[PDB]
Amino acid sequence: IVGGYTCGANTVPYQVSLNSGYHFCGGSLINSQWVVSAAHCYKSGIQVRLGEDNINVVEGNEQFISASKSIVHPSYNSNTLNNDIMLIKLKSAASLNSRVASISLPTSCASAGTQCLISGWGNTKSSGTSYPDVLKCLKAPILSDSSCKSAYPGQITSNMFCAGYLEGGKDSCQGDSGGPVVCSGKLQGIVSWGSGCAQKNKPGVYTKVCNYVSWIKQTIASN
Ligand SMILES: NC(=[NH2+])c1cc2c(I)cccc2s1
Ligand SMILES: [Ca+2]
Repeated sequence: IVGGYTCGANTVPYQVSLNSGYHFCGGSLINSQWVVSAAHCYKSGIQVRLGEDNINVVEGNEQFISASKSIVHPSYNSNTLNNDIMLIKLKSAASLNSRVASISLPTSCASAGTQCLISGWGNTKSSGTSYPDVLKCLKAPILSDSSCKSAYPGQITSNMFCAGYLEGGKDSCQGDSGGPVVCSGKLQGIVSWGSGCAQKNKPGVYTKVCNYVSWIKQTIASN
């Protein structure tokens, strides 16, 4: 996250870190046994870490659970990143408490202008590499599809939306992939892609979760 701030330990209780020997993507806990993240974060051998704040230090509120299975969306296209969402089932059901909570799925899509909260342990420099050990947060509004489409002509589908600042400066970045974009208490997006980080006229692009709620609900009830 570039131009964001330290969240504070366990203030984003639904945030997850996917680890395959190191942190590689973020994710969201939607219920005791399931996590949603980005399909481009797909890896075999994932361990989900809940109640994290500093990922290099065991502070006492963590739960490390291995995934029993991963389901990438049936129509995910790794070339355009269209339908960049994946569900991960845990081997054991997590113990929810004040530091580990699930986020709710949306009932409808959000409007351009709605302010959202984006969080993750990704890179914090636009030009450079600086990886934080504590969670970073960023408040950013959803942008209109027109400004999203003009920034990225022929690359935006109806399953993607942009959020951020066209002037640059604040944005999600690599290492944040799979993480949550929560607006009004609902998980509305997943960190998917962008052209560099915090660049001017290059906002972040997020998976539009409101379009996958039936697929998520149907898939988790059958697995
Ligand atoms: N501009 C952005 N918000 C992003 C940039 C990236 C990059 I570069 C890699 C992976 C994910 C993301 S999100
Ligand atoms: Ca830790």
